[PDB]
Amino acid sequence: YNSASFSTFKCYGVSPTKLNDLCFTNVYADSFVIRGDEVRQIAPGQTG
Amino acid sequence: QNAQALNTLVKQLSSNFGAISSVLNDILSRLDPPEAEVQIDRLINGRL
Repeated sequence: YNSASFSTFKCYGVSPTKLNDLCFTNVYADSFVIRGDEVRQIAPGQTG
Repeated sequence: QNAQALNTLVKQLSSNFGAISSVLNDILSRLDPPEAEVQIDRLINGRL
């Protein structure tokens, strides 16, 4: 969260500053590359 | 009849009413005020 040079740092249903205070069953990590204009399509309920 | 009324009133406390969760602590610990206020609004309406 503190690292700069990040175009987007957005969380759905979780406050980013609160993430250090929670426990989880498991965590998934998904990685890929897209264009600059296509970044908005990564969102719940988004269409593209 | 009195027992049934009290039991129904107690049981109605576990509903979500459209919020993410039915526990106030589970909402406060995950969100900032600007959205916890919406969730609390929904819960308040239902319980009223």
